[PDB]
Amino acid sequence: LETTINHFFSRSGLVGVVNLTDTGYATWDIDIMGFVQLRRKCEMFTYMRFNAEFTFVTTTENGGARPYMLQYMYVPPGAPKPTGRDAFQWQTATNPSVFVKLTDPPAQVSVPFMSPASAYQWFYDGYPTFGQHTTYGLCPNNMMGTFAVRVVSREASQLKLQTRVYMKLKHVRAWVPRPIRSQPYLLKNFPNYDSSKITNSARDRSSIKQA
Amino acid sequence: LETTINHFFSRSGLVGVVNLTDTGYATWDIDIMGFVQLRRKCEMFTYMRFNAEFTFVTTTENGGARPYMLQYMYVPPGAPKPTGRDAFQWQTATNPSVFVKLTDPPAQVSVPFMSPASAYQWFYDGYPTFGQHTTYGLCPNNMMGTFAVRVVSREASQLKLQTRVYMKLKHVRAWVPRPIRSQPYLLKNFPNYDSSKITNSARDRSSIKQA
Amino acid sequence: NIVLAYGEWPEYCPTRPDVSVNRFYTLDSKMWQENSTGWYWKFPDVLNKTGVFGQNAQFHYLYRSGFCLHVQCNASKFHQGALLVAVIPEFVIAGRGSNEAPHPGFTTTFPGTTGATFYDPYVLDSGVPLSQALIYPHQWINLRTNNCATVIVPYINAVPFDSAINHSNFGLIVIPVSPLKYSSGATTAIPITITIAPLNSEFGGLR
Amino acid sequence: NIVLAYGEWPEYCPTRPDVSVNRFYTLDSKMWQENSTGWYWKFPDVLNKTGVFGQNAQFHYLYRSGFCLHVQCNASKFHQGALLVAVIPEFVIAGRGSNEAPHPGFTTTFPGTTGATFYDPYVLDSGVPLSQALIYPHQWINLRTNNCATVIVPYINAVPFDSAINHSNFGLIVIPVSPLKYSSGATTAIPITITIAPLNSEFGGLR
Amino acid sequence: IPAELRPGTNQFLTTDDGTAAPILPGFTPTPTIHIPGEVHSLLELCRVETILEVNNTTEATGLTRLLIPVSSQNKADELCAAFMVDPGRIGPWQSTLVGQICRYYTQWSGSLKVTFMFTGSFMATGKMLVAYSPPGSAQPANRETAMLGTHVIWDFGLQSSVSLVIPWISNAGVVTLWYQTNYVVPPETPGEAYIIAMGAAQDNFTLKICKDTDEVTQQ
Amino acid sequence: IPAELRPGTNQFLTTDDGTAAPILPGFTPTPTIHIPGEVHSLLELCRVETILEVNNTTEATGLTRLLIPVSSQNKADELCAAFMVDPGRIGPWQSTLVGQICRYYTQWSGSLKVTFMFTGSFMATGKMLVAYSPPGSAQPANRETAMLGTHVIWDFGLQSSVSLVIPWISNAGVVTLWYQTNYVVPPETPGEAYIIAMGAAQDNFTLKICKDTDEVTQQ
Amino acid sequence: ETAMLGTHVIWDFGLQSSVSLVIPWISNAGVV
Repeated sequence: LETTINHFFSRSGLVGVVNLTDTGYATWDIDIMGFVQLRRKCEMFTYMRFNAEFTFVTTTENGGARPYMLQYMYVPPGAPKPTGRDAFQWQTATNPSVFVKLTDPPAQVSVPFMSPASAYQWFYDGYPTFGQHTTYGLCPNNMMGTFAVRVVSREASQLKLQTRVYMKLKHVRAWVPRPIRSQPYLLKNFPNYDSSKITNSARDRSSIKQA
Repeated sequence: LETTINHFFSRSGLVGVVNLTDTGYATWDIDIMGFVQLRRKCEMFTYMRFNAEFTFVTTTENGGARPYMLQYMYVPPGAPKPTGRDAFQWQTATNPSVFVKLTDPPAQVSVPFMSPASAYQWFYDGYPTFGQHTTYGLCPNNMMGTFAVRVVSREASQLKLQTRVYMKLKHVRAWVPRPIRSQPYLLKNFPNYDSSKITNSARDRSSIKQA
Repeated sequence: NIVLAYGEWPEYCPTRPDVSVNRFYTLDSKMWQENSTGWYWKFPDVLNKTGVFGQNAQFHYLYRSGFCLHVQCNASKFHQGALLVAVIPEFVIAGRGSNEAPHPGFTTTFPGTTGATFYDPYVLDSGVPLSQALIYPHQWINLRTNNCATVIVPYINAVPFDSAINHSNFGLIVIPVSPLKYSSGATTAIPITITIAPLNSEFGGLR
Repeated sequence: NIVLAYGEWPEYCPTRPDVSVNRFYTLDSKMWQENSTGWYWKFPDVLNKTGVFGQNAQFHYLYRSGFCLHVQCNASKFHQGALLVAVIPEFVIAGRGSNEAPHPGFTTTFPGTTGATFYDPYVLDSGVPLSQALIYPHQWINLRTNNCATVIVPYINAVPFDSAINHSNFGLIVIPVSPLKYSSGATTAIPITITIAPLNSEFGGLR
Repeated sequence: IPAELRPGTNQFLTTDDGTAAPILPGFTPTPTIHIPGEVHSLLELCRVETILEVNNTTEATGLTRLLIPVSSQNKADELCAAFMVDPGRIGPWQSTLVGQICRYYTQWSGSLKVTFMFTGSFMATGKMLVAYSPPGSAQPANRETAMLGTHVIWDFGLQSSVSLVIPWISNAGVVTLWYQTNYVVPPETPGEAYIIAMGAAQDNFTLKICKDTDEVTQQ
Repeated sequence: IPAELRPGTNQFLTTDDGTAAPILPGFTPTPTIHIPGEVHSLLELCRVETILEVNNTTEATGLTRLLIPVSSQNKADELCAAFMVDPGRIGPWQSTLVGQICRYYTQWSGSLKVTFMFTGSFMATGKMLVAYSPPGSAQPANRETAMLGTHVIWDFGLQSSVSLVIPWISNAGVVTLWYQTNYVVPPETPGEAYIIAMGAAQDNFTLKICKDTDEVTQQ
Repeated sequence: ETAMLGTHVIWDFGLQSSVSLVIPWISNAGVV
C-alpha cells in the first residue's frame, strides 16, 4: 500500500552541506545521523540493511557560473583519506571518481552494502577490546567512507563554492522494533540526556475531570 | 566472483599528463609502465593479452573555457610521427582522428590488439639481431602508437592547455606467473636495482623469541 | 502461561555440552520495599564466574545460547501493586550528564550477579519513555491474580557467533509500576527471585 | 618422482630428427664448497657448439624442443644441507649499478657450457625475493633423504618457432639454501652433475 | 534513429525511481541469515498495546501519572476520570504509540480500542460504569444520561480486566468512568487502589498522506 | 519518439562497462594458440607454498634469515622460535606470497596452514613440540601449558616434514616450537641444524573489497 | 552460591507442604 516499510523511507532529504574555499578541497564523512529528522526515524528499528544512493548539487555563491571540471571521489572503509589538494591519493585506482561540470545536470551515484556483519547495528553494548575491526558503544562496522570534493586545475581557482548531498534509501529491510526517542539528545553518538531537567510527554491540564 | 583476473585489472587509473603550450602540439607515447602502481601489477604475469580503451580529459588552467575544436589523433606502429603543427602528417587517411570541443563531455576511444606475435611479452631475453621488427631485452613487439594532440586554428591560439589520459583494460587473459618486485627499480625499461644498498622485506624485531 | 520472544523456538544449526549445564540456576532474592525503583541485569554477563557455565564462557571466546526465565515473587493476599517483566534486546544505558561527556564507566554498565538500580525510571535511563515500553515481550506480574512469569528468549544477533565477555545480547528489567501498599501489621519486604536456565549452548574456541 | 612443468606433456604438431639426438648429454660436474653461492645455465644456449645437436642449431634458424633434466648430487650420510632446483621461464638478469646505465654485457648473460655464478643470491640477481621463488616448478634436493630431481619442461613461448642463438627459452637455477656443514675428517667438495636430454626436436630452415 | 526531447530534460524530482550507475561493479554483498522478529509494514506497531497516560495533572509527577486514582472516601456518583478519544491531538493520547505514528500520516480512520486493568488487593470489591458518548455532545452530567448511551458494567471481584471498542473515529468523543458504588474493603487493607489504562488500534485502521512531525530541536 | 534526460547525463564514473567506438573497424586480431600454465583466477597463486621468514633478527643477515637455528647446547625446555600468525600485518608473514596479496583486498577469512621441514644429518634424532594457542591469550610460559592446547609431536628420525592446520583466522594467534629433548648426535657430526618454514592457504580462503597497497616509491 | 552448585531442591510453602530428598549411597559422612 503506502504504509509498508519500503515507502516509509524512500523520500530523499538533505544530509550535509559541504563547502570549500579555493585549502582547495572539502572532505566529509558519511554519517546518516546528521540532522534530527532522520535519526528519530532510524532508531525506530534496531538492525537495518539498505543500499544508499547520493546526489550532489553545486551552487556557486551568487548562483551559477562558467564551467569547471570539479571531481567527486569515494574512499572505501579501510583506506587512507586525502591530506592536501595535490597529493598522490588522487591518482590511486581503488578510489572511484566522478568528473562532472558545473553547468551540466546534477550527478548521481549509488553505493552498495559495505559491512562485514550481515546487518548494520545502531546499538552496540560492549567494548571493542577483541572486537570487530570511553569506548562504550562504538563499533567499526558503521563507517561507510568519505567523498573529498576537489576542483581540477593547476593553480588559482578562486571560486568559493558550495555543495549539498541528498540521500535516498532503497530495498530497506528492518528488524526488531524499539520505542521512539522522547528526550532531546545532546551529543551526536550517545543516548545522553540532560537529567537535571527531564521533559514531559503530554501537555498538562487543569485537573483529572473536565475532559 | 571478484578475485578472478578480469576484475583484478578492470579499474581505470591515470597514466600520463600531456600538456601543451600554444610549439602548439604535445605528443605522447603509449607506455603502460608509466607509474609504479601498474608496473608492479603487470609484471605479476609474463604473457598478457588485452584490449585497451582510453579517455581524455581536458582542463584549461584556471578551469573551464570557451569552446575550441581540439583534435586527437592516433598513429599505428610503423608510421612516421608528426613534426610541426601544420605538416602534412595531419591530413593522411591512415591516422584516425577525433574532433571534440572543450565544453562537451569527455572523449572515449578503443584500441584493438596490435602485435604480430600472439601475446605481449614483458620479459625478453636476447638480442634483436635477426630478431622481430645495449640492446639487451628490448623487443619491437611492444610499442602501440602515439596520440599527438593538436588544437585546430589558423594562428594565435594562446590557451595553455592540459590533458590527462585514463586507461581501462578489457578481456585480459594472463599466462605463467612470476613473483612480485621487491627492490625499488631505478631505470624505466630495465630490472636494475641499487645493489650497494639492498633493502630487506620484513621489518626487524628484538630477538627470535617474544612474538 | 509461557510467552516466547517474537515467535521463535530456540534451536541450533563447535562443541555442544549437555544436561550438566541444563541445570537451573538461582540468583539472589532481592528486596522490594515501599519506595524502591527498579533493577536490571544484562544477560549473559551474570552467569560468568559461577558454576559449570562459568568455566565454559570464561575460557571460550565463541558463544550461542538461548535462555528460559522464570520470575516469581511471593506475597500473600493482603498486599497490592504490580510489577513489570520485560526483556529488551540490545539494552544500552547512557550517562546522565550534560555538557566533558561523562560516560557511565564500568561498575554500572556490567553489574554482574548483583543487579544494578535504575536512577531515573520514567525514561528507562536511556531516553525512552516507559509508556511505549510494551513493544518488547512483556508480562504483567499482578499481585492480586498471578505471581509467575515465564519468558523464553532465542538468540537475537546479526553475526551468528560473538564473544561472551565483551558483547551482551540483551537485558532483563523489572519495574514497579504501581507502588506497594499495605496496612500496618504485616511484613515490609516482598522478595523477588529469578531462575535462569540455558537451553542450547554451543561453544567454540580454546583457551 | 618426476615433476612436470605446469602439467603438459612435451609433443609437437620442417625436419624431424630422431634417436641420434635422443642421447643423453652430461655437463661438467661443479664443486659446491662451504661458501659457494649458486649457479645458472640458460638453456638452450649450453648445447651449442657441442655434439650432434650443436650441428643442427648452429646451421638452422628455427627451433622447437622440450627438455628433460636429471640433477643429481652424490654425498654420504655425514654431510648436511639442502639445495634447490628450479626452472624459471624467461630468466632476465640485470646490471647491479645505480645512476650511465651499466648493462651486464655479454660474457655473463650467455655463459655457455660453463655455468655462471650469482652475485647476490637473496634477490636472485633480478630484483625478485627468493622467499617467493617457489611459484615456479621446484624440487628440493635434501641431502638426508633423497639426492635426485627429475623435471620435464615443455616448450613455453608465444611465437611457435624462434631462433636458437638470439633467444633463450628458460633457465635452470641451483641455490644452496642451507649452507653445507661437516665435521673435520671428510671431503670438502660435494660434486653436482646435470643430465640433459632433448625430447622432441623439430628444426627448420637451411644454413 | 531520431528522437526529440520533451519538457523535463534536466530536473531532479526528489521522488524518483531511476537507478544510478553502481560505484562498485562486481561487488558481492554478504548473504543474510534469519534474524527473528522481522517487520514488514509498520502497521504491526500500532496494533501492540501501550500504556496510555491519563493523570497528566500538575500535582502528579513521576511514575504516578500513568495511574487513575480511585479513593474509598469518595461517595456515590462522582466522576472518576475522563479523557477525549483523539489520537494525535495534544492531550492524553500523546505518550502512547498510536498517538505517535499518527503525528506522521495526516489523515486516518479506523477503530481504536481501550482496555483497563486493576491493581488492588484480593479482598476489595466494587463496580465501575465505563461510559462512552458519541462525538456530537460533551460529557454527561448525571449518572442517568451516561447509562442511556453505551455502557459496560465492570466488576472488580469477578473479572480483573475489561475492554471496550469505540467504533469509527476520524481525523472527538469522550469516555468517562462513573462510580457505581463506594469501594468496599475488609479491615486492615488500604483503601487506595489504582486503575491503569491501555490503548491500541484494531485491524481496519488505515492511514494516508505522508508528512513530517513536530519535534522540539534541530541540529 | 520522445525521451527525457535523467540526472546523470554528463559524467565519467571510472568503473564503467560502456564500450567506445573501435578506432580500427574490420581489423583482425591474430589468433591465439595454447600456451601452458594459464591462470584463470589469482586465488591459484595463494595456494602455492612459499618460504616464510622467521629469523628476522638484526644479527642474521643474508640467506640465513630464512632459517630457524636449532642448537645442541641448549638444554630441555627452551623455546626455539615463535611468530604470530597474521598475514598482511608487518612481521614474519611479509616475505611470503599470501602476505603479499592480502595487502590488497582489505578483508579476508580462511584457513592458513604451516609446514616445516628439516635439514640435518641422517644420524641425528630428537623431537619437537609444535604448539598453537588460540588468539585470546599470549604465548605460553611453561611446557605444560602448551601441552594442554593443540600440539603435534614431531620427530626427526621417522618423519622429516610435518604440517599443521590453523583453523579460522580473520582480519592474532601465536605458534611456538617447544624443545621436548636435547639433540642427540653420534661423534664427528656437527651439532647445528636448521629448520626452515613454509606457508600457504587452503581451499576455503576468501577475499573482499579491493584496495591499493603500500609500496615505497612513486614515479 | 556454593550450596546452589551441589544438589538442591527448591522447596515452597505455598504450593507444596512436604518435600522429600534421596541421599544416594552412604556407607559405614555427608552434610545436609
